[PDB]
Amino acid sequence: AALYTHHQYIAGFLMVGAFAHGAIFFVRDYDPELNKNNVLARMLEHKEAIISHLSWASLFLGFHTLGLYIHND
Amino acid sequence: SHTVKIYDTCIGCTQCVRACPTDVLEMVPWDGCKSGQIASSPRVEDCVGCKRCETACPTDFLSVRVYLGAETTRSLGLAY
Amino acid sequence: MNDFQKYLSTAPVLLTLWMTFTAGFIIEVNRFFPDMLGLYF
Amino acid sequence: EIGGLTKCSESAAFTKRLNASVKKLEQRASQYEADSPPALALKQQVERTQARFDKYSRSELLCGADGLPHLVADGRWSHAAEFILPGFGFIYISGWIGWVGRKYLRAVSTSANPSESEIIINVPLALKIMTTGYIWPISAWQELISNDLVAVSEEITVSPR
Amino acid sequence: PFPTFGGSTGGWLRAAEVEEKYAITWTSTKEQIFEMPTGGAAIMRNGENLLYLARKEQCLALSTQLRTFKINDYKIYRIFPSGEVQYLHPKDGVFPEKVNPGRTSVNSRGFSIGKNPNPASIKFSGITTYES
Amino acid sequence: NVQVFVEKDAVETSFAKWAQPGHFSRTLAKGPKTTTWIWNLHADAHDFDSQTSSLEEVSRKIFSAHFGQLAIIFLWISGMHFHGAYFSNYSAWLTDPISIKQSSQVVWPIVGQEILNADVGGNFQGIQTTSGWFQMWRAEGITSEVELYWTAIGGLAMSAIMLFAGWFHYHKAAPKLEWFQNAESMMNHHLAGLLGLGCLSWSGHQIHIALPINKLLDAGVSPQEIPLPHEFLINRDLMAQLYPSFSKGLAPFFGGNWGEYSDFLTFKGGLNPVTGGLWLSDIAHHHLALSVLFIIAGHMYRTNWGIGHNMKEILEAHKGPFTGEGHKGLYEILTTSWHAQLAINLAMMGSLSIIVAHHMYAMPPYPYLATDYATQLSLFTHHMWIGGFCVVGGAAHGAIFMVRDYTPANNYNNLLDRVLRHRDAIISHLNWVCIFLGCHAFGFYIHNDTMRALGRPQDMFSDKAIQLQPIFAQWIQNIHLLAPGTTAPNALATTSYAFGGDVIEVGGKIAMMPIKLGTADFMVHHIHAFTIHVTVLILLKGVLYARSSKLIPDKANLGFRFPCDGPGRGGTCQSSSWDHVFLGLFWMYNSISVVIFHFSWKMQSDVWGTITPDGAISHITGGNFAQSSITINGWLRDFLWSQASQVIQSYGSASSAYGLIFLGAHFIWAFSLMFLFSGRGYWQELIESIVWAHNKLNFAPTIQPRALSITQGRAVGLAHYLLGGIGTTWAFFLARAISIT
Amino acid sequence: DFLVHHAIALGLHVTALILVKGALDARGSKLMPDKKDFGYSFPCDGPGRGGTCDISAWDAFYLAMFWMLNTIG
Amino acid sequence: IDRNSKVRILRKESYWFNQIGTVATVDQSGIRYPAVVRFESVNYAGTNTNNFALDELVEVK
Ligand code: CLA
Ligand code: CLA
Ligand code: CLA
Ligand code: CLA
Ligand code: CLA
Ligand SMILES: CCCCCCCCCCCCCCCC(=O)OC[C@H](COP(=O)(O)OC[C@@H](O)CO)OC(=O)CCCCCCCCCCCCCCC
Ligand SMILES: CC1=C(C/C=C(\C)CCC[C@H](C)CCC[C@H](C)CCCC(C)C)C(=O)c2ccccc2C1=O
Ligand code: SF4
Ligand code: SF4
Ligand code: SF4
Repeated sequence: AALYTHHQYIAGFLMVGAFAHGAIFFVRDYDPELNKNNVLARMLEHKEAIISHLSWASLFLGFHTLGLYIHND
Repeated sequence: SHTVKIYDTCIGCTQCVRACPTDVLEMVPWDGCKSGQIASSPRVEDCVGCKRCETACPTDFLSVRVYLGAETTRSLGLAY
Repeated sequence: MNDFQKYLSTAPVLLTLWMTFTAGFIIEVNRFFPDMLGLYF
Repeated sequence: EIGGLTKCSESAAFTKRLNASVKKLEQRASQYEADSPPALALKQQVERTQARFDKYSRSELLCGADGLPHLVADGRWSHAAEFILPGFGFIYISGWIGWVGRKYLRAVSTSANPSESEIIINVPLALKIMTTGYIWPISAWQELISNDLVAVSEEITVSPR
Repeated sequence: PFPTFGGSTGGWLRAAEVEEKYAITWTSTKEQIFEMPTGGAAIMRNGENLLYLARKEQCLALSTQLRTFKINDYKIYRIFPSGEVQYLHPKDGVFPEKVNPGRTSVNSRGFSIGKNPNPASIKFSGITTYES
Repeated sequence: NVQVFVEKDAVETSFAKWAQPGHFSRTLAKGPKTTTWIWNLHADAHDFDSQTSSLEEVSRKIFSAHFGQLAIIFLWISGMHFHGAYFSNYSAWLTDPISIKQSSQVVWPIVGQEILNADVGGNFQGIQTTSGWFQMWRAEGITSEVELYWTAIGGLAMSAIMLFAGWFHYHKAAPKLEWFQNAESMMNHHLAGLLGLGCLSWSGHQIHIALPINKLLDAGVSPQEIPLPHEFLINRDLMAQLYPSFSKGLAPFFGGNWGEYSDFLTFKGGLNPVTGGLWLSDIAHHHLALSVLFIIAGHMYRTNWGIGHNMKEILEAHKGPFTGEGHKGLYEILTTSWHAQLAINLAMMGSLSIIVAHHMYAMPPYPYLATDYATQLSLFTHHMWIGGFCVVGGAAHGAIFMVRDYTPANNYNNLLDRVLRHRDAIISHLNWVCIFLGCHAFGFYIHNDTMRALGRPQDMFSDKAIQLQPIFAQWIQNIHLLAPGTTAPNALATTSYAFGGDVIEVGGKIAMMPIKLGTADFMVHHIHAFTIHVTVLILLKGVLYARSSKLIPDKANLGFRFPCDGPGRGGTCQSSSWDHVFLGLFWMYNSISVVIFHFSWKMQSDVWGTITPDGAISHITGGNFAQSSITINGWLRDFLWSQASQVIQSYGSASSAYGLIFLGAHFIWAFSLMFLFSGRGYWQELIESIVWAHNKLNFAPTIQPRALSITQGRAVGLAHYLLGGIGTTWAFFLARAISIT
Repeated sequence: DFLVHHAIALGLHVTALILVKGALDARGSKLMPDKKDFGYSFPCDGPGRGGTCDISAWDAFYLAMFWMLNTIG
Repeated sequence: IDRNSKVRILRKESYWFNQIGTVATVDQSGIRYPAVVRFESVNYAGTNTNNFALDELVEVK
């Protein structure tokens, strides 16, 4: 139990760190002209679609999982 | 001390100057807009960083921008 | 009567009436057709 | 059967659950006189419990080791009454609601005061538009083909990248 | 020329003695009660008034309140422990909200806010994007 | 000259403004452009002084709204009486109050929820209710559901009357401001008329109706054989059979031989052994004496006849060498500011609710209340919560006064001015007191947890170790125990058995017995002192720094309620006095939670329980408070973990609603943390992406979606926090107490 | 196992949503179009424009730490 | 671009970027942002008007 919990919490910290340093890269290191029209720039170009669909998926999962738990309760 | 910059979209409405609690800003002559004046920040040593000036500014995007930086007694608003 | 009807047409009043009606029909459907764990009847 | 399960009409645990629930209800009922309203209410609860257990027995529902019905939602039609048909009903109803809401918002977008029509509903227009929800998929297809469903990117605001 | 004030615990501290102090003077045309920014009410004197404060913001809050009394001659100074004085406000004898010839623009950038350079383009230079 | 000044046909009655949401506000009247408008509309609805600058109009709105509140309260009371009349086992409970569980709510059979109709006894199924209706009705003399039906009908009539009165005094006959500024006459009427005549008439009901009916009911007479209430009025012989001094009549009252009425106006003290409640004759004497006191008090102030006191004169005279002008200016404040009056009155009403909670547990006033442990717990807890909210509201409205109605010119060198002039000293000393109390009181518990964990029980603060005896409280307890014969020589028993004396036993359950105070009680009382001091620190800082501070010298110009003054000066978030109310609310929640937990555990461990005819006492939790409540581990294990058993094991019984509400309250409490921990910048940015998706399909509201304001984010977070935490404690208490009662 | 797995997916999607929105809006948004000039971490942009608490990308990291902890839990 | 003309916004930092506003007036004095544009929706500051240069606007038909 201790080994599983230890490694899963460390994995969570590492994933959060990965995204934090991605954001730091975007602030400090990303140059729009060097990356013009590449995949990295096109992520920025459709960030609204990405974020809205991730929000839809999150809302769907939350609504239905919490609803099923509550119905059972 | 904080940094306060005026961009050339200023319409000389004098609202940031009236909003400032520590008298950082003043109106100066300028031919870039209809009102014939632009905002200026000659006294940034007294800027606390409250951003009331930005709240008062009517342009889109802002024409006055406060960038917070090195803290002093004056910028921290200390009475001690 | 026009003013009172416009008050009844406001968003909260209409939501209250509509949700009460919807809840009522869900309740009545479950009163006459209870315990539907799927469409098996 | 599927997933190493068994039909609830063949599950000993399911029938044990039915007997236990009925027994607790009847033990409660035994404390009152036969004609008391508590007794009649408890016996009606007993009948409803028996009817529910019987309805689940006659259905296609499968049961795990616990004696409770489990749902099969992998797409099989032999269990379509559990997720597929209710899902069809939900999609139809929710598409109706959403389509009529979008239609009303777009209709009042050109009124004298669009914002007022969002907080004070024009009830006649709303009821008229709500009655058109039943053909929402066909209307959606026609709106998609006629280029009225999807806007262009150049016409939608975005933030600096 | 101090206003009529019984004192408070909200006044200046050791900083006024060792770092810097502020003074506001003004002319009132009658004895009138006003709100001390440090808490409590004081009575202005007919004639010249002088008040000491710990912060410039306190002096400007008091001046904003004086404006509601139709008093516009207030002057605000900073005093250092050696006794040197700095005349602070209004700096040129004219309120900053009123445009004045002879003032030069300070800290203007001749473009809209959206034209500042990209951070990745000035790495290790020691500058910020808003200063370049 | 006290006169009635009323303007007639002040406001037209029409539905036009019902169709113009936000009509009351000049800004909100233009209609919405963003969803923020909607929230603002509800936030500013009853903020009358921001809707108009005339004090007379604010007074008129307040008066009519008060009538509306009275109509709502009458509707609520009438509904309770109607549910007692048609959905209760009150008649059956009357015959055997001990074994039948009170129930006045019934649920319909739908989706299986009928399981909530518990087997409460009396050929009746329903929800066990804990608001004390049956005990109150029995104390009043109510013996039939028809009397309850008539009380409910009258409640409906009064609700309609209040509603009409509100409409009439806003739209038809609106009093002038000079009418409202009649503090002297208002005090005279509310003391002599409202309180005095109310007490006198209630004493009349108790003497003539409630007393003989309860004497018969206690004597074992069936409710169906007790004479109807009017027979006691029309048959002086019926009363002479029960209380013989009624055969003398009113001759002793006007003759002055009041001692003759000693048979029904008593000073027994203690509790009635049959019911476990206060003697109704003591209560009647109490209300009669109180009526006299209030009628006297209502002749103090001068109105129209020369005699009487002027409040402004009295206030102006009370000043000393330490306080400058003293109380001068207070009369003007309290006759021109509704917020100042509301601050005082909320503080008083909340403190009174707390007092009510204490006094009602220790001297149970209704029959069969003391042994209805669920009702006792629920009443104590409910009144504690009401009091906490009202004291915090009084603080909030004091802050509002400081921001809006305080004028420097009218407060030169008076008490308010001098308090503002030494706010730094006040707040610094209160801060130090809070640190001292917190460190010592909570460090006792932390020390004990560490000592017990290290296997050093002899080093703990406890009765069996280093002792912290509350000797002052014990001294007071002894004094009160000795009072009945010596310092209150005409009292036959103690005011309350909690101070000492025998065990009062009703139906084999303990009604009240002495509540002994040791080291654990010392520690918990100092925790209470600590939490109250911190709550006072936050709220008093909010009032005293409402207008200005060294950080923000012009706070009053920013208003009562504003999120901040920007990230400058290091950061100024939550500097407004509204934010001080916001933080004080959390601290009040902490304080009241601890108080009600202390009550619950102490009563279960040392008071409530069973008692054999021999004399052996078995308490609900076996007397574990003394050795378990001195560590945090003991609270977590022996109180929360142990007593949560009922709420978490309630599924499949009539208590399952409590388990569900326990879970849902946990959920809402956790949901509040999203609002409390986050900020609106993130949410507005997310909403931008969602608005994009809607625009991508050719539709979007013209009422543009906005994340909640900073202040609304705080308000929502706190509201859900309080609902979640309080509702969790509510479900937990109710399941536990229904099991143990 | 089915219900708990959908709960886990909820946690993963919401944590990702917070982190991805923080990274993708690190450079700017409609509410703060010049966010890149202020750096990865900064308190806010003041109470103007409706209020701007927790607007930086660091604030997205801060919010996502709660969701990571809840998910790993 | 003239008064009453409908324009699409090209300024990226604008709340109304890619959206449509109406040109109320164009100053003819040589100011840096001469065209005043009104919009039907408010920005986050609650304003619905802004000044623009002519290369930040596109006529729409
Ligand atoms: C247990 C507490 C709790 C709950 C339920 C939520 C729920 C949510 N969070 Mg939050 N969050 C929390 C704590 C919580 N959070 C904490 C402590 C933090 C740290 C500050 C955050 C920080 C955070 C961030 C940064 C984000 C979220 C997001 C979300 C949404 C995720 C998608 C989803 O599941 O939609 C399903 C919806 C729910 C589960 C909530 C609805 C609950 C019930 C089912 C609705 C019932 C309505 C009822 C009938 C009406 C009221 C009745 C009466 C009053 C009238 C969801 C609403 C994200 C989001 O917005 O995604 C779209 C997002 O980006 N949260
Ligand atoms: C004091 C407050 C109060 C509360 C909380 C309750 C609560 C209850 N009553 Mg009681 N009751 C009360 C007072 C109260 N009552 C009074 C004063 C009377 C005398 C009239 C009664 C007489 C009474 C009877 C005879 C019965 C109840 C019953 C009930 C239960 C079911 C209620 C229900 O679902 O109806 C149905 C609910 C609705 C139809 C909801 C409609 C909501 C409307 C549409 C929204 C209103 C919003 C706004 C005002 C309108 C705006 C729009 C409008 C202008 C068009 C519930 C526990 C029932 C019961 O206990 O059964 C065993 C029952 O039979 N009550
Ligand atoms: C949200 C507010 C709220 C709610 C819902 C309740 C709910 C309840 N109260 Mg509580 N109460 C409250 C606030 C509230 N209270 C406050 C702020 C106080 C302090 C004054 C009280 C003092 C109080 C007393 C003394 C009693 C209750 C009782 C009750 C219960 C019976 C209701 C009833 O009709 O009794 C009707 C009330 C009585 C029959 C007794 C009233 C006696 C008081 C002294 C009358 C005071 C009236 C006076 C004019 C107020 C002005 C004060 C003055 C200084 C200006 C019910 C649980 C009763 C109870 O627990 O019964 C089992 C009960 O005896 N409450
Ligand atoms: C005598 C009682 C009383 C009265 C007459 C007032 C009156 C007022 N208050 Mg005050 N206040 C009070 C007690 C009172 N308060 C108490 C006890 C507190 C401590 C909580 C406060 C703390 C307070 C603050 C911090 C503020 C006020 C403000 C105001 C003013 C605006 C009211 C408004 O528009 O809200 C409209 C009413 C609502 C929006 C309803 C809110 C609903 C609440 C939040 C939740 C209800 C929960 C519900 C009971 C449970 C539902 C559960 C279910 C969903 C499951 C108004 C003058 C405001 C002001 O600016 O003053 C000038 C203000 O900022 N009050
Ligand atoms: C359990 C969590 C927790 C803890 C420990 C604290 C602690 C404190 N709060 Mg905080 N508070 C909390 C939750 C908590 N709060 C929450 C959730 C909120 C949001 C509502 C607040 C909002 C808030 C406000 C608005 C205020 C406080 C204040 C305080 C301080 C009160 C004065 C005091 O008693 O200091 C004494 C210290 C303690 C009681 C903590 C432990 C003491 C130990 C056990 C004994 C001494 C040990 C000693 C230092 C040796 C240490 C050894 C070490 C070197 C190894 C105290 C530090 C107030 C304050 O600062 O007043 C002066 C204040 O005004 N808090
Ligand atoms: C036990 C209850 C709580 C006790 C708290 C602290 C115990 C310490 C003893 C203090 C009691 C006596 C105070 C001075 C004696 C007193 O009662 O007043 C005596 C004196 C009254 O002066 P005058 O004779 O001028 O008064 C004329 C009056 O008409 C007022 O206008 O007050 C003062 O000298 C200033 C009062 C502030 C003095 C601050 C002392 C520290 C106060 C502690 C905080 C109090 C908490 C209570 C808040 C509700
Ligand atoms: C979650 C959250 C939000 C986002 C929450 C919002 C915008 C509330 C949304 C409320 C809804 C839209 C109103 C109620 C409607 C129902 C939820 C759905 C019904 C939909 C229609 C019928 C209207 C904030 O805006 C915020 C602001 C400041 C601090 C913390 C937070 C915060 O935590
Ligand atoms: S941030 Fe505040 S102090 Fe600085 S210039 Fe702007 S208004 Fe003045
Ligand atoms: S910076 Fe903004 S507020 Fe100041 S003068 Fe220019 S346009 Fe007006
Ligand atoms: S905007 Fe938010 S974070 Fe910034 S100072 Fe105001 S309250 Fe604090």
